[PDB]
Amino acid sequence: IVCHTTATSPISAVTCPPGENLCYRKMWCDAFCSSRGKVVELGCAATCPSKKPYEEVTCCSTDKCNPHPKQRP
Amino acid sequence: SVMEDTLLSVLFETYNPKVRPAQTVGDKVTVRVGLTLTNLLILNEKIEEMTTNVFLNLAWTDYRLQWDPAAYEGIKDLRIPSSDVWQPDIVLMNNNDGSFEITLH
Amino acid sequence: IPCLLFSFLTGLVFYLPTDSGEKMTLSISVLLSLTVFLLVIVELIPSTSSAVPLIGKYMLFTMIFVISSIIITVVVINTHHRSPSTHTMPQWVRKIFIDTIPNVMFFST
Amino acid sequence: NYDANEITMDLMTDTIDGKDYPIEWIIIDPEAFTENGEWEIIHKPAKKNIYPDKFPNGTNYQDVTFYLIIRRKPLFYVINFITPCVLISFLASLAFYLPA
Amino acid sequence: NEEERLINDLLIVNKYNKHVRPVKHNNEVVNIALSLTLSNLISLKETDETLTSNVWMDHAWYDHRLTWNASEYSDISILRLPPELVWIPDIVLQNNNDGQ
Ligand SMILES: *[C@@H]1O[C@H](CO)[C@@H](O[C@@H]2O[C@H](CO)[C@@H](O[C@@H]3O[C@H](CO[C@H]4O[C@H](CO[C@H]5O[C@H](CO)[C@@H](O)[C@H](O)[C@@H]5O[C@H]5O[C@H](CO)[C@@H](O)[C@H](O)[C@@H]5O)[C@@H](O)[C@H](O[C@H]5O[C@H](CO)[C@@H](O)[C@H](O)[C@@H]5O)[C@@H]4O)[C@@H](O)[C@H](O[C@H]4O[C@H](CO)[C@@H](O)[C@H](O)[C@@H]4O[C@H]4O[C@H](CO)[C@@H](O)[C@H](O)[C@@H]4O[C@H]4O[C@H](CO)[C@@H](O)[C@H](O)[C@@H]4O)[C@@H]3O)[C@H](O)[C@H]2NC(C)=O)[C@H](O)[C@H]1NC(C)=O
Ligand SMILES: *[C@@H]1O[C@H](CO)[C@@H](O)[C@H](O)[C@H]1NC(C)=O
Ligand SMILES: *[C@@H]1O[C@H](CO)[C@@H](O)[C@H](O)[C@H]1NC(C)=O
Repeated sequence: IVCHTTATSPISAVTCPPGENLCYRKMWCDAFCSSRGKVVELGCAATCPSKKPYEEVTCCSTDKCNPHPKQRP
Repeated sequence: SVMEDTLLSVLFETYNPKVRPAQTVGDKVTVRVGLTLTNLLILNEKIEEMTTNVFLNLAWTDYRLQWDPAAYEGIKDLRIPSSDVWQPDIVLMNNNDGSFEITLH
Repeated sequence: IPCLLFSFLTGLVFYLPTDSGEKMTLSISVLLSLTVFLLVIVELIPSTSSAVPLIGKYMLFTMIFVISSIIITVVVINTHHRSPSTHTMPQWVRKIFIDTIPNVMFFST
Repeated sequence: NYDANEITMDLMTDTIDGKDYPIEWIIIDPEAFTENGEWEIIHKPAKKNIYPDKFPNGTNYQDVTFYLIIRRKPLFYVINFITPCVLISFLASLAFYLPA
Repeated sequence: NEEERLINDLLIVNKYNKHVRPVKHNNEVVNIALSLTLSNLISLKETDETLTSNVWMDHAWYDHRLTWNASEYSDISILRLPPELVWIPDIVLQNNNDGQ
């Protein structure tokens, strides 16, 4: 699978290892949600990551579902 | 505002804030001293001290800071940093610390 | 360490016979010493409410231990001055504490 | 330093769904906030306050106030003040079972 | 560096005064939007009756004098400036205990 990840600077399209066949996208408002917007974590996960009252998780099994909201999959 | 800059440049050409305004040698400046209490914080009796948050309300007349508002787009009042005008050294004499002067300028 | 001493003394009052009017003296003075030690604990220990520390659990334990010792001490003292004129010994009292237990008490003498 | 006719203190606005909304609360990062060990935050409002008894010329007609309604965590006292005293007073009561 | 030319054309050339409100006429108001972020709540000493807080004030205002056509310069979309060069609204905590 190929996902977008914020584990690289800049954001890059990478090939997840074995077991991680899902592309995810966490987004939550931190102290700077007003100026900068929501945080954006991207990457690959084996099991879909857990969600919290403030987090907003998008979860796929397809290639490049998880672009930064200012980009297209 | 361009009229405010012009007016400030005019007023403060030869204005010295080290000098007490006496349009005529021998005059006295009239200072009105009021006090606004915002909170009586503490009256520690072990050290005989009294802590307050107050606004002083000072008023005086500086003959040098005059102008016709008709010449400056109707500017009838200016807000000017305190360090730029002459101000009297109105202080708390009966302090227990060594802080005579005010905190917020 | 002071808490250890106080807990040991708490357990210790139970070898003191009621004939000496000092069981309550001892237990209650252990309790007073532990209250003064709570007083110093409040000065040497964090005053936070996020969790009970280990010392706090131990302190509460020794305090409940002392207090239970005092309560059972009172019960013992009353069982001592339990006159026949007003109370009659039942069957279980002279069956357990007089015919069974004294026979399985080897450290007693 | 300025009167209400010279500057206007307002609350910051934000957007979610193409609509502007004011930030009527203190902002607190939900991950990077380490809760204090004695106080819990229940409410955290923010208000722009106008005092119409006063005049706009003047620095007392304006106020942006941020309120913290915080609740105490009652554990240090419950473990070190209330429980011991309660049980010791119970001892006093039980003193009536002690023969003279 | 394009910033060196710009920060000159704004502050020195155009004779920017930091002791003057950013208004064309002295009858308009400068709207200052301020929020508050609580980084951490340190204390609420009940004896001294004082809340201690680490907060981030977030001001926002328009200064028409700090304007520029980004294409006239290079495409400079943003600028950082020390507040000792630009006009700042001294928005203060009035209900403070210390002299801070
Ligand atoms: C006490 O409290 C503390 C705070 O409360 C707490 O701190 C936390 O500790 C944990 C564990 O120590 C931290 O978790 C780690 O965080 C790291 C940092 O993540 C940042 O950076 C990476 C990029 O990393 C590259 O670049 C950085 C910086 O330049 C280097 O330092 C790295 O070595 C690495 O460099 C390589 O790659 C570069 C190119 O990118 C090359 O140039 C270079 O030459 C090297 O090859 C980003 O990806 C991160 O972004 C992600 O996270 C942020 C938020 O953190 C998100 O915002 C963002 O969107 C991304 O999601 C971040 O920016 C991580 O690197 C580290 O990751 C490893 O571990 C996790 C799980 O633990 C794995 O998922 C991950 O794959 C990594 O595993 C690799 O690395 C580990 C060792 O790090 C190996 O064990 C493992 O086998 C695997 O190995 C491979 O890669 C290694 C390179 O990393 C390589 O060396 C190996 O040889 C092997 O090939 C992990 O997530 C956490 O950040 C701390 N938090 C804070 C706030 O500090 C502490 O734990 C507490 N302690 C106790 C006892 O309680
Ligand atoms: C402020 O406005 C009030 C009400 O119009 C007026 O009485 C007062 O004189 C004004 N103060 C100044 C300094 O102009
Ligand atoms: C900015 O400068 C470019 C270059 O001359 C010009 O084409 C453009 O119209 C300018 N924009 C504005 C808003 O003046």
